[PDB]
Amino acid sequence: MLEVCIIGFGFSAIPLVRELARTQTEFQIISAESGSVWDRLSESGRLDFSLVSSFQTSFYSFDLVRDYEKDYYPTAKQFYEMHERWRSVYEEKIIRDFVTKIENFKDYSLISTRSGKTYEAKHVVLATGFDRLMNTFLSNFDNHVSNKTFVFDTMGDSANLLIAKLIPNNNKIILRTNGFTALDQEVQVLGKPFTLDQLESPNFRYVSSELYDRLMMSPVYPRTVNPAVSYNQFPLIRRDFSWVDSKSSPPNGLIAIKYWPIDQYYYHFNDDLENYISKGYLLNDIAMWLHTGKVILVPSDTPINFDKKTITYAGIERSFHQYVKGDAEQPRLPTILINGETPFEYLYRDTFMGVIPQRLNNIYFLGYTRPFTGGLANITEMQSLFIHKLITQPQFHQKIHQNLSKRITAYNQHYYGAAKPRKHDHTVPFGFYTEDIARLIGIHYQPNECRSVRDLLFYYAFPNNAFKYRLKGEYAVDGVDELIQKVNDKHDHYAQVFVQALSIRNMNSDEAAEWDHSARRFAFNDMRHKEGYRAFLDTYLKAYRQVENISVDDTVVDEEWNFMVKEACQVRDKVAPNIYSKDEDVNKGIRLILSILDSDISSLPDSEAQSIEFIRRLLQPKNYELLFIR
Ligand SMILES: Cc1cc2nc3c(=O)[nH]c(=O)nc-3n(C[C@H](O)[C@H](O)[C@H](O)COP(=O)(O)OP(=O)(O)OC[C@H]3O[C@@H](n4cnc5c(N)ncnc54)[C@H](O)[C@@H]3O)c2cc1C
Ligand SMILES: N[C@@H](Cc1c[nH]c2ccccc12)C(=O)O
Ligand SMILES: N[C@@H](Cc1c[nH]c2ccccc12)C(=O)O
Repeated sequence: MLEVCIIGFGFSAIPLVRELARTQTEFQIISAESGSVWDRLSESGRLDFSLVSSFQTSFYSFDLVRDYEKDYYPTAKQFYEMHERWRSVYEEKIIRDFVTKIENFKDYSLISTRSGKTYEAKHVVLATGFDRLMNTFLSNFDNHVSNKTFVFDTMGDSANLLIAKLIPNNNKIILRTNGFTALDQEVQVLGKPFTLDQLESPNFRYVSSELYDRLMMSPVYPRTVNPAVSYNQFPLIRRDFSWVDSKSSPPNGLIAIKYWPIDQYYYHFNDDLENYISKGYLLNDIAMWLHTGKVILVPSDTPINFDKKTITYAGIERSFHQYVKGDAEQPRLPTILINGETPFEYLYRDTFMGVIPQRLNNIYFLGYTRPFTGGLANITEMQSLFIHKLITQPQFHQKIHQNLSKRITAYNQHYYGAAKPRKHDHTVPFGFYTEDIARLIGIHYQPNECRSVRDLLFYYAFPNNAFKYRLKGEYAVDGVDELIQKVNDKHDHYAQVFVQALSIRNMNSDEAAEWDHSARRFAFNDMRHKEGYRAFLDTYLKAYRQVENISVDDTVVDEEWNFMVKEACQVRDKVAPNIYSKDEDVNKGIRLILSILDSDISSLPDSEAQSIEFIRRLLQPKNYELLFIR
């Protein structure tokens, strides 16, 4: 009887296959001849874009230990080349066929295929990814479209990439949406670049709910009155968050687009622009699009005629070339039959950690948990360890399964509360999920085992990337010691992030929101850093057109668009003329922290002074309990 069948092999399955090979666990992979969207994109020469996620969060530990030198955003080409390199390693273990049906029995499954070949396996892992409406726009994308009006009903990373590609052809862009959360993918800390995933310090949730809520939520929830922030200048960007019924923030189910702010884009790419564009570094600054009117927001119920293909806004009846109905992702699951008869019904919340379904025996889901920020790699690497342990260690399998239903209820209570299921329930803060799995497996760190201030920075401020949990113990990867060292040396041991928590520990939510926006450049959607880059934008558009052999007349003036922008930007044309604690507090804080790096915590003196009380309390956080684990 085959011990393990893995169904689907692209990106998610890679770390699990690595661990099964290491422990010489008998396994077979079944994966479609057709491959993935990355194959559609490769074949048709449209791997001409870049990830919305950092190298550190997007490649697996066992690659980073070799290949990490600096933080950067990988290209689509680099991500695909890495899939292909791992496929080549394991191709002999891959049967090229398509699973049509799985019949699940008490201790095995029967797997049916398009060819007709059937397989029996004790343990079955699904790593088949998602179907996505929007993939055709990307894979079949036509750039000879010019001066046309596009209407999007949803903002997501796919819409943002499409928009990035349309705008340089003077395509006009209308978003008819119920608001969206956009976040600069790279930010300044005292004029050094940090990818946003570097600044989440998620284990601060263990100090308290309320404290972590203040570290994180002012850029998302409409909390500051600062007229510089995109959600004040363009309030149609705001959302109905009335659904949120959890003290865990950011909540499970929050999705965000990560985008290049034009100032950071300029800093990286100004000096070899055309070459950086051809590599896939595309300017996708939605905030700059709103600023410049290249995109407009209209209310969610701005009526439109689908027969005449018209949107009417103010007094112009705008004909549109295309309505984009907005991305929805659904797992590519074959039919699964409970005791080989009753269709399994898939729902994220009814699975433990997005991995273990109820009423199935020895079936696991790998790659169906989506990270709020950072790459999928963080999520699938930890899921792969979790699955590997469940398959290979009956003691662990029994420990998790014995109370599976209670664990799932306690997880759902903690992260969703009373909210009804939503299509984005599968979206999680990466540094809660990785930590959650680490504590289930037992490869977590204990806060009480911190000895020095250096140790508290590593526990609380060092990002919860999967490789954090592969330094020592059961899943240790060779070279993680040197990788952690490089990362720490290049980011001042995450002292800046740590002193953010020190600065706001005494503030209420309104005070922390004001302080967040008191910077010369606050982290996200700072509309003061847009006007200065108008000339660079024109250089960018001409560089984009040069790389993609486009010609269009800006001497040709779409006078109708110019008119609808005015109407859309009315709140902005009032709010912006009304336009630095954080910078100074962080500057002072870092100096203090970097000065006591190697000081013993437990022995730090009594009697700032209460910032020492606080630092000593970090050995005994009071919100450490997670009832789906204990
Ligand atoms: C446009 C785009 C951009 C993305 N950008 C990023 C990014 O910036 N950062 C990031 O971290 N992630 C990104 N992702 C998400 C994620 O990394 C990809 O979706 C990735 O391909 C997921 O890998 P996977 O292995 O889960 O699924 P896939 O890569 O889709 O591989 C699954 C494989 O299973 C096969 N298969 C499916 N069903 C069956 C079956 N029944 N039988 C046999 N074989 C089957 C498929 O043919 C496929 O080859 C992006 C996704 C898309 C679409
Ligand atoms: N804590 C950092 C970074 C940050 C806040 N909210 C976020 C949401 C997602 C990612 C990063 C962040 C800050 O206050 O600026
Ligand atoms: N185009 C993809 C992007 C994506 C999916 N999952 C991700 C995880 C991390 C980063 C990007 C993604 C989508 O939004 O459907």
